Amino acid sequence: IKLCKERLYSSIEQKIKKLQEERLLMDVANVH
Amino acid sequence: QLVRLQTELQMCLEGSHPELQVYYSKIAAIRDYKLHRAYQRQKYELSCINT
Repeated sequence: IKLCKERLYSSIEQKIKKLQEERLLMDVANVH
Repeated sequence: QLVRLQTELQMCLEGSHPELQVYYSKIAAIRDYKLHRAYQRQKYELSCINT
């Protein structure tokens, strides 16, 4: 159960990092 | 959405948010099942040694 929970959480934190790079590109987009 | 997602993340890393509580009543059943099988093994073995 430890491995399974933290594996799915690794996926959801790659989701949060998806949004990190999202706001990276919108960071340069506000620098525009 | 940052507020909501990190509130759920640090409200869940304790173990209270819905997703982690939908996989925990699905694995406690598996453990209970394995334990029941162990108990039945010992029950049959001991009542065999007896006879």
